[PDB]
Amino acid sequence: TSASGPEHEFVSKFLTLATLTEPKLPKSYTKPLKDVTNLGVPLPTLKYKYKQ
Amino acid sequence: AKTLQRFENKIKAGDYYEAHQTLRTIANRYVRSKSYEHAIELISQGALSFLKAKQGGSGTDLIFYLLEVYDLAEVKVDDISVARLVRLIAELDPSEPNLKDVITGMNNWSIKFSEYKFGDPYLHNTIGSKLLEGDFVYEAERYFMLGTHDSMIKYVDLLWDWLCQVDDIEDSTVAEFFSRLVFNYLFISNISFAHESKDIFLERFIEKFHPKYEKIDKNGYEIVFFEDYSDLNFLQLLLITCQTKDKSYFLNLKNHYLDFSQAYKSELEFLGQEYFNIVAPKQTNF
Ligand code: PRO
Repeated sequence: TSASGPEHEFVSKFLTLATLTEPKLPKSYTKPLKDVTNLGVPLPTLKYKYKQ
Repeated sequence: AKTLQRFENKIKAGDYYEAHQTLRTIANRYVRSKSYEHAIELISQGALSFLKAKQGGSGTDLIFYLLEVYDLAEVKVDDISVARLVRLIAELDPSEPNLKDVITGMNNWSIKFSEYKFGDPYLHNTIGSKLLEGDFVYEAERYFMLGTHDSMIKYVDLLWDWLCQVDDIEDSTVAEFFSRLVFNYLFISNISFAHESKDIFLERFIEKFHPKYEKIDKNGYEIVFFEDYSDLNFLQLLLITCQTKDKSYFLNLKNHYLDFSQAYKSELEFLGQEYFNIVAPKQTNF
């Protein structure tokens, strides 16, 4: 419905602009794990305790 | 073959010190005369039956002995090398007090004797699973992240099961889990895993929570547009943006979602560096 029209329009337009030509890296792109030098930035801890 | 029997006799009898001591002095003799394959088979088999017999201390000691010989004999990381370690990891009690030491030992050998900075991926797949059995969730995550395609499956399951355990779910709750797949796979530049795990995860989310959504498709790319999960839209767009390596799209995206830009400040600064060569630091919006 039209309560989220603004964000729908924005997402749709952004997707069109982003895919006017084939993106530099294809979906199937994988950096060989041999070449991975670092692991980026630490992600936050989750609030939730973990069980099973 | 013959002293393997004398050994597993001493193990059925519960003579653990004799079994251990005898095997070690016999293993020493093989190492001494440079018969490394013999020492490797004896030591690993020995480790296995201590672990099967719930003798963590002696089996663990023999795993370290194996790794010492692996290092001595300059045993390269290959399928046979790794399978010996995988077979052993299987029999390790998740509770073993030195589990993490053993894991680090194995991984460190795989770093030294391969071209992986962080260790063999196939080995990581098994280590990951063990760690998860011990509820070492954050360690499992890392090893899966650095694992194989199977690891990616296991990782999604890890995250999905965890989200389902959460008693009071929320709009920001789903993103806390989903963002982890997008970020981690973007960090190691596995776009393929990023896409594939996003698809598994979002499908399961749709089938369980029945959110309001519509699939937007343009030139073979798809965003699942959620009416009530802005975070989820942003995260999907982020992945495609990184693929384009276009700074202006990256900027546009951030300018539209000011809050998410603040929430993912350090992640986004790194992605800006990795995918867009942005040298300028993040100017803090607040
Ligand atoms: O370790 C080696 O290389 C030899 C071959 C079988 C066992 N001893």
